[PDB]
Amino acid sequence: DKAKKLENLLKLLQLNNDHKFWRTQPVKDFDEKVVEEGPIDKPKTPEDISDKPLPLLSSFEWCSIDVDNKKQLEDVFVLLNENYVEDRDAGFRFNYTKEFFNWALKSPGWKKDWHIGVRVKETQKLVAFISAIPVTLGVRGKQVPSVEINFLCVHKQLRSKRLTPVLIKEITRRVNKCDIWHALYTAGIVLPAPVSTCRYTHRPLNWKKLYEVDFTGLPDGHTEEDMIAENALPAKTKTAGLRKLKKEDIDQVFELFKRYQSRFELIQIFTKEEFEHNFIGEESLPLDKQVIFSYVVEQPDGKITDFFSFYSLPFTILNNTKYKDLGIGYLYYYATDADFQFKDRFDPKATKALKTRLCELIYDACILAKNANMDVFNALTSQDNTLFLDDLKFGPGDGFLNFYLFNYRAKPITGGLNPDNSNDIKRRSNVGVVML
Ligand SMILES: CCCCCCCCCCCCCC(=O)SCCNC(=O)CCNC(=O)[C@@H](O)C(C)(C)COP(=O)(O)OP(=O)(O)OC[C@H]1O[C@@H](n2cnc3c(N)ncnc32)[C@H](O)[C@@H]1OP(=O)(O)O
Ligand SMILES: O=C1/C(=C/c2cccc([N+](=O)[O-])c2O)SC(=S)N1Cc1ccccc1
Repeated sequence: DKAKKLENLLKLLQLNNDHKFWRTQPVKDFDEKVVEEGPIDKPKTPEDISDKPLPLLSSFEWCSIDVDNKKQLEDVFVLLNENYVEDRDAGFRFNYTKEFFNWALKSPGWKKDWHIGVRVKETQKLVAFISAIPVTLGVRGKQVPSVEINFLCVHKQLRSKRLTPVLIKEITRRVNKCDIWHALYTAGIVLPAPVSTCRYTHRPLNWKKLYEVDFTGLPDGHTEEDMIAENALPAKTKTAGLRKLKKEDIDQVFELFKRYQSRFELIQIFTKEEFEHNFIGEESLPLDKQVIFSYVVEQPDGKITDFFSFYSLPFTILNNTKYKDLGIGYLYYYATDADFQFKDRFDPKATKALKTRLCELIYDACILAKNANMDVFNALTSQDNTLFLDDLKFGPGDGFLNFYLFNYRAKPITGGLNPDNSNDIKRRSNVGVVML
């Protein structure tokens, strides 16, 4: 009742072109002011959770999807490509590729029984999918051993069946019996537990095509030409001593990364096993299939100054004769030392120093992205993005990531957003983890 008032205002600020499940879950309520951070449930142990499949309706069965298995992995990225978009007439479909899930679902500690799904009894048609992955989080100072949930899907025909809860309850059951009792999840929708909210953004890499596909618009009193001239990128990258990410660099970067990253209230703590895996893709993939692109700067001697990364996630375009596909390059994790010889992160000179470097690197991330035959480069106002987003012509994008923490309460973490939904250039963000 007094929880809905605060909720509506949250949806209202996220306005853009009752909850009888989470009601019964360990999630921070809207009106809940957190005095002390930590778990919500009384600490349980494996033996309190039964190993039995949760009752689905008639005609459905549970199923683990082995990623390594060609057959099953297809059933996943087929269900996703066709249903993971709300509107049928949108003009765009998601394009999850065998290369993508072999990167995103194959992380150190990945259990095949943790890549959950629902199939039909008679047909074997995969009509649901919610997977997870084991990680440790850095929820404001404390270390939280948890699991990242992503890629939730229910087949479009079976929407409003309250089957989502069941798919959560089950993935909760399967994780809990492994001595892992928390989670981090992100969604576009508003739910009881928002620890932070971030806004999406767009750097137009191929404006022409983006405008010819209805994915961006023409501003008033502006020529089509004017926009093409505005977003005109060069062909070659500018910052000296820049190259790709070899294995030889790993030990040097890993440190530089978590060193830089230990400034965000919420982070995912990396091990050199899951770090190599996240930032190096399959041995030899062609440019049109390659998933993750990581770049680094080697100082003449051999020192590593700064690194960045980004991942391709393409759309398939429908009703358009000229174009059949649209390339999207999402900004991922990055590090830099330009603000290391300073004592305060919010020091004016140290902010300038972090800025003019982040501007250099990300501008180059854009070029290298355009070169990777992508059409738009995406960012999140999370991390230290706010320093460059305005400058680098990253247009304001309608759409908000709401960050949630299952079975754990924490104070609001800056998400790079001012009261009125503008980029917070003075405070930036303490959100350091990037979800897909
Ligand atoms: C121990 C470790 C386990 C920890 C558990 C971690 C939490 C896991 C949480 C999952 C993290 C996902 C993170 C991602 O990957 S977000 C990605 C989800 N995908 C999309 O939005 C694109 C495709 N969309 C769909 O498939 C939708 O139609 C779905 C199936 C998602 C819901 O459409 P539908 O109309 O078929 O729903 P329903 O009738 O089955 O179920 C209704 C209930 O479900 C709640 N709902 C709906 N969508 C979401 C959502 N995205 N996160 C959390 N909750 C969601 C909703 O509030 C309602 O509950 P309540 O408001 O009445 O209470
Ligand atoms: O990029 C989009 C859309 C994204 C979107 C939508 C709903 C929920 C989530 N979410 O993460 O929970 C979304 O990311 S909707 C959309 S339309 N576009 C691109 C677009 C904008 C404008 C015209 C055409 C195409």
